[PDB]
Amino acid sequence: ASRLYTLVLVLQPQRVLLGMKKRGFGAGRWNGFGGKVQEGETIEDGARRELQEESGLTVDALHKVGQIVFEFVGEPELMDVHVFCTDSIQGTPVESDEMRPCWFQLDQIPFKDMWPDDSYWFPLLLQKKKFHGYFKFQGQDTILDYTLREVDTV
Ligand SMILES: O=C1N=CCC(SCc2ccccc2Cl)=N1
Repeated sequence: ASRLYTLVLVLQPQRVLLGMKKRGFGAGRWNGFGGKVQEGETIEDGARRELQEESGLTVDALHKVGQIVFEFVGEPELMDVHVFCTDSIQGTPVESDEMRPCWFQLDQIPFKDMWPDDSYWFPLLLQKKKFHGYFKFQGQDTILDYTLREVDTV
């Protein structure tokens, strides 16, 4: 019914790393780094792997910060996205054919050029809160309905 994905935010005291996706689903928007979890891999190992594939960065400990389920009306599969944060990385962000990473000051997060749900949950992430969300979309621009609640255990 739902397929596992990961999303990783590199969030430091004064800045966050986002990646401008160049191709495929969400192309043209800034977001964290993530993708599909593989056969035989834990969700956390998938999150670590996707961060390196998409940003060139190495993370050790990842912290669970959220779960968000996406529904696209007309599409059978739900995306079950496991969201993680880290403040501690190694390497320099690398630009590839798939992704252009840029640091942003926290008061300059480019919400108009991000998926619209991010305006709801990113501010929770900035204040070190944890959350469970559901967003029902029509196409990629319209939130038909949503729920979002803070939790103590992701
Ligand atoms: O921020 C949002 N808002 C709605 C949909 C999405 S899907 C983009 C994505 C791609 C691969 C893995 C995880 C994610 Cl979140 N992201």
